[PDB]
Amino acid sequence: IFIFNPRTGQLFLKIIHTSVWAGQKRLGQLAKWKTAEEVAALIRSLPVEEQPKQIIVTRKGMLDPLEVHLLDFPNIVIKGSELQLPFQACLKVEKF
Amino acid sequence: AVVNTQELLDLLVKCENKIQTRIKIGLNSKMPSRFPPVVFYTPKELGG
Amino acid sequence: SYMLPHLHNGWQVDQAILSEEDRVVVIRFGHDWDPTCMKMDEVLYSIAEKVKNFAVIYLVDITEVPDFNKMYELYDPCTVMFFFRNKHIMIDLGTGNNNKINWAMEDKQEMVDIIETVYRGARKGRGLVVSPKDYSTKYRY
Amino acid sequence: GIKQNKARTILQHLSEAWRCWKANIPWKVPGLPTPIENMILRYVKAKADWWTNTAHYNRERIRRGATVDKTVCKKNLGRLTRLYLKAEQERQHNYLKDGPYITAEEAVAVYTTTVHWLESRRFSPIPFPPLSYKHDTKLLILALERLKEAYSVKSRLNQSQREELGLIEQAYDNPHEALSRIKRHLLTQRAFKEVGIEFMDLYSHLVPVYDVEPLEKITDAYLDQYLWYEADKRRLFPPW
Amino acid sequence: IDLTLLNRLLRLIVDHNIADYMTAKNNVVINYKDMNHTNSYGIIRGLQFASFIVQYYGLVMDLLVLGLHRASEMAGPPQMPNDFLSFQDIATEAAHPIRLFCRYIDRIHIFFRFTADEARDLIQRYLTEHPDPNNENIVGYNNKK
Amino acid sequence: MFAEIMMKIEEYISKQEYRVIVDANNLTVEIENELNIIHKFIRDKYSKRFPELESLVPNALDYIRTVKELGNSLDKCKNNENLQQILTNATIMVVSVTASTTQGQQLSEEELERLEEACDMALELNASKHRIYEYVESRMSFIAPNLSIIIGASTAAKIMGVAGGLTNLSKMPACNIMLLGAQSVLPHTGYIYHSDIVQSLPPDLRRKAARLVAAKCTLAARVDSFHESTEGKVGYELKDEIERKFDKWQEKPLPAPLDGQRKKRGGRRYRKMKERLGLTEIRKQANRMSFGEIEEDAYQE
Amino acid sequence: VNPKAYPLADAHLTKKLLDLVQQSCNYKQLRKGANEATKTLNRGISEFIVMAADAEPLEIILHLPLLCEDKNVPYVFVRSKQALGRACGVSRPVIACSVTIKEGSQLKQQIQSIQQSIERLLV
Amino acid sequence: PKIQQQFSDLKRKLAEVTEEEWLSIPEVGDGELDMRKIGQARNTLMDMRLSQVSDSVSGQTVVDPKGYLTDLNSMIPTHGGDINDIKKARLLLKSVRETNPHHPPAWIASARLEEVTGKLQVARNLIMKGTE
Amino acid sequence: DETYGVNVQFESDEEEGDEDVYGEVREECTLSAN
Amino acid sequence: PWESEFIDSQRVWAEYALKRQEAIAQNRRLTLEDLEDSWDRGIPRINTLFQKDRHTLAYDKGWRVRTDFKQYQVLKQNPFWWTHQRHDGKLWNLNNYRTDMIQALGGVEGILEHTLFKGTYFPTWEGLFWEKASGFEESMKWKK
Repeated sequence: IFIFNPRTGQLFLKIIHTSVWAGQKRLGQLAKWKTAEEVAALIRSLPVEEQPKQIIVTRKGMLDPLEVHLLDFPNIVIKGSELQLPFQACLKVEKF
Repeated sequence: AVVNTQELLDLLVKCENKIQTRIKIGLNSKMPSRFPPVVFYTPKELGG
Repeated sequence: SYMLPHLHNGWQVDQAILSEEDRVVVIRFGHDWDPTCMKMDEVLYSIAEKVKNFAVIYLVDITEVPDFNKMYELYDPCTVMFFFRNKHIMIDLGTGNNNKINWAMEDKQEMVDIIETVYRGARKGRGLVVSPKDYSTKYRY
Repeated sequence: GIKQNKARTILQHLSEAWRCWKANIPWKVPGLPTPIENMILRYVKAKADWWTNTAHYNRERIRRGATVDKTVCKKNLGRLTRLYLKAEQERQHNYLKDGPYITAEEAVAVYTTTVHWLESRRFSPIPFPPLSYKHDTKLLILALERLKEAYSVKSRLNQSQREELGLIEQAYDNPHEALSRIKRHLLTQRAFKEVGIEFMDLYSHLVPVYDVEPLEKITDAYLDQYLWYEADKRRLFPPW
Repeated sequence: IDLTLLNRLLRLIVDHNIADYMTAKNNVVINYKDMNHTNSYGIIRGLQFASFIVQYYGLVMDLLVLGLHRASEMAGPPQMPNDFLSFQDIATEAAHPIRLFCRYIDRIHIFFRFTADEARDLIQRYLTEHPDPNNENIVGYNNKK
Repeated sequence: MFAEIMMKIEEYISKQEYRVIVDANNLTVEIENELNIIHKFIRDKYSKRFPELESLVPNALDYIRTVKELGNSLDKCKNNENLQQILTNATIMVVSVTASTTQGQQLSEEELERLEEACDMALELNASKHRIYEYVESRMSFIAPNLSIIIGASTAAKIMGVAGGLTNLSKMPACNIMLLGAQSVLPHTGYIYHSDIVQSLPPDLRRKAARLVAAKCTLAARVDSFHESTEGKVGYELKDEIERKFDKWQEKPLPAPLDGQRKKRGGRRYRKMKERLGLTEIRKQANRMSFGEIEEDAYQE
Repeated sequence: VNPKAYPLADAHLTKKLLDLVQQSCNYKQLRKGANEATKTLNRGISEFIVMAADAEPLEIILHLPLLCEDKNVPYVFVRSKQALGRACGVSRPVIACSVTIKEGSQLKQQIQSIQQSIERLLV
Repeated sequence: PKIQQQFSDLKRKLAEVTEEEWLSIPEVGDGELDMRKIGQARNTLMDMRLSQVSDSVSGQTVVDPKGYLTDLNSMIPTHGGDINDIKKARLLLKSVRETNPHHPPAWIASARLEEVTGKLQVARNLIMKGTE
Repeated sequence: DETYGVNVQFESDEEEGDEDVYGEVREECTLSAN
Repeated sequence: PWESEFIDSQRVWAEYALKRQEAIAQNRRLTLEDLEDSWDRGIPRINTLFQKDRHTLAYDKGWRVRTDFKQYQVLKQNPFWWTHQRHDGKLWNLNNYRTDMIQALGGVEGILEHTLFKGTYFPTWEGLFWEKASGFEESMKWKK
């Protein structure tokens, strides 16, 4: 999960293991809500001064689980994006 | 065959008034005078 | 001739109401030979060990115990009154009066839900609960 | 000396004898003394005659159109279901006593009329479904879709109905283990499980409604779809 | 529906193992809440293939009702079969009293046409077997009220 | 073989080791299929006289007695006291009905006497089988009483013989006496799977029941490898235990409506507690009705 | 007890016996049951057999002494089947146990000492 | 009559029973004509006559259940798969080929999973979708 | 090419009206008594 | 009316037969643009030609006797015992019934004057939705 701050450049990239979904016995009914719950657990981890109030999803099938998993934070704004940003290029660089 | 059967048209409005009367006595046990049809015949999307 | 217990004077009734701290004292005020009380006692007998975790059922003869006739207005053949921790639990059934049942319901599940409603509203503290049905119309079609 | 002891037990004996009469099952308590047993038998006969009469009277009341409530119809339908199954069990036992009602020469007359028709029609008989039958997955999908259509918006199905849904979606998963199981049942299964009955209470008449065990329902539904497809294919049923 | 006769009749049209299954499926225990009986005479009518058993047994009883000759005239030849109310020829149509026939599930509708001769010969055969000196045939006559 | 075995049987019953017992049991369970051979011969030869007695009397010995009874003359379905000893009055009624219309030609005298001696040796085989049965049950109740009480003395003699006596039957485990007498018909089955007391139950109730009869009779076998319980009380007790388990296999008030204390702690277990049944639903456009629009066809519901 | 239960282990020997049977249950060297003891006697993989004198009837394990004389295996009777069953790590009574040979397992010295001690009991 | 006026006879005969039989009342916690046999004989008569006629009816189909079950055991897959994980991998490779239309091994893996199990025509339509 | 490293996206797609995708009409011994 | 349904079914499946043979002449398939005038028409509906499952429904023989015999298997009484939506199509259309009903009761806003809609102070009724059984217990449909 690439959580990129435009302003502070702090990229929170969460590693998702192979064993999370190699033997999960589930559909995308785990997948959408799982990436949503893990980015929400990142939000719950950070203090309130560092929590965002505007979250932009690249892929449009995630803002509707983000509405559900972030009802503990109604102060934040979950909008989609018309511009998609190639963060698979981050995968292509050898370090990440 | 419904439009030709007058007994069925009488029975149809009798059963329609029976369903509406059960709705009305689910609203209030005192049977009203001049109950509006708008609560029955409004489609379910528009609340009825 | 019932398996339901009977109370034979005013002391047995008032101490049977005061006996329970966590169960509804369901008291049928009527005569065992009355057909209305016979059907109501059939309903109370068929649920007496169903609702035993939260109720107790007592039968009271009006001729044998006549002191509650004026205060509780026991002027119908059967009345079924509900008490919880000495408080008389009234029920808005829709019949017009809330204090007693005063007819014989034939559905035993409706009596179970009325007792369960009295229990839920009485442990919450209400002296008046609302029945989970309206008994103003007999619902015959 | 004994009325706190036995007055509840003999009431349970009364209600148990009445439950055993309503079920057509034997009620003989061996430890019960035969004058008390004879009086319970008498009570059960009086309640039986009243119960039959009030079931038929309440049914003429309901069927005539007289205004009843839900518990009277529900009670009446239970009474008539037990009475109709007493009559049906008597009908089955009359068939077992009085033989086949159709005579041997009457049966072979009906049978030779059928063979002369099916020879007249050049009817090729419907074979057993072959192993790589071209349409067996099509007929299985139609069978399980038909069994699924029996379930609507009653978010609450019981153990057997959701177990049927599980067997249907399992036969959707691997249709060929389903088809092999169905053909194994069609070849070898001759003893089955108890078919549940109840009665759809239309108020004019009781319609029987049968709940078959769901593995048998899947085999029956594939067999139904197969035989109807092949009989329409072979024109078994003339257009009348 | 005799399940021995139904077994033998089904063995004509289906596989013998299919027919043995369909007959053994109708000879099972039928169970209400506490009570149950073995259904040995009739069909169970809520088996999924009971639609097939009923239409096939009804076909057999249509061959009883129509006869093989009129059933063959109504179904047509097997090479070019007729549709519902149609014959090959109008002479084939008028070659019997039974002009039309529609079996529903269990309801039969048989349309007959008689001449004066055919009708009065049928009436004379009936009143030979069931004589009516009282004109007592009008009483139990169902009408459409 | 019948002379060699059954004259020894006659010598041993006239006196009132165990190889004669096992040989007698193997003889009689070969007698039953030899009687099937004789019965199928009689069925083929008599059906020209009566092609209907196979379907009406399918029992082999009753068929043999009723075609020794009748022969050419189907006059003896009328007022026949001798046929009433063989068949039911229902069966006598139906064979009289179909002897009125037989569509069958008469036999020869050589054919009738050939069928007559075939039926007579068939009754000889049946009475010889029952003589062997009585002797093997008597001598097996003396040799192994408890095993004979549990399983049945013929099957007791079979599993005593193929194991090699009692003193080899004791020091076998229970898992081998189950497969004792084994060999596409049923696999991992012994002589005590095809016993009458293991077939006295539904077909899926069978295999487990074998392990129940194999174990306890093994105990019985050990109990009569030494010579205690000569009266057979261990066999009676264990057999009561067997069919008690066979009959064992064969065929609260409402809670007080308190509310929950409540879920006051969250996440962890509780999210799995709801992920079972009350999980992450759509929460949008599945619980909604969309006030203005009609999205479906209007009254489809 | 039963006079045919012979030899019978006294209290110190049966304490050592049940502790060795418990250790063999832990080391997976133990076969519980008269049929499994009969099997491991027939396969010849049994170090020694313990049995229960309070098995009723006793003769359902009394074939096991004879097997222990035809396989040269030491056999000994414990006082009661309940203590032996608990010593096998099962709550049910077990009337006959087979402590079996394993590939150089660490109980072989204890098993040898108990073998030498329970072949002194039959005297 | 009234009810106890019908039960009076049984009440007076109920007075007969002894008190040894009163507390031993349990609670509810626990010639001749065989009517079956003549119906069975007539049913075997009818089946016998219908089989007498059915011997003359020639073109009837019947498969051997032994040979047909042998051929059903001959068609069981030895490499069918693990059906829930087969469905899981079908869903997986479906999502691969749907989010990567221009990846060749996505279409190859989808059609190979649909040729190792199931039937082959859906695999053939999947590769003719993949080739274009 | 190896192309090792390729995203997947599990979605609840393919919701439609159950009619045809492209709106087209896609069309593609005997008994004897003796 | 049924007489209208049968003459339009006859003439519309006649039009389908001629359109089908002229589209087999043109080697193509019958699209939605031809057979759009025939749409809610025909006793097997023309709708049923454009179903995905249609080929599968070519092997569902005897389905009408099956739907009649569903009354002995399903306790829910079927009012459409005689038809199936799959095979015959939807033999009725009450969309304009709903539109003319809304217009007869006074229009949308003439209906909504009988409601608490203006008490909600929603500025228009167009972007709104209900919450079918959401309530105050967050639904809870599933509970003991």
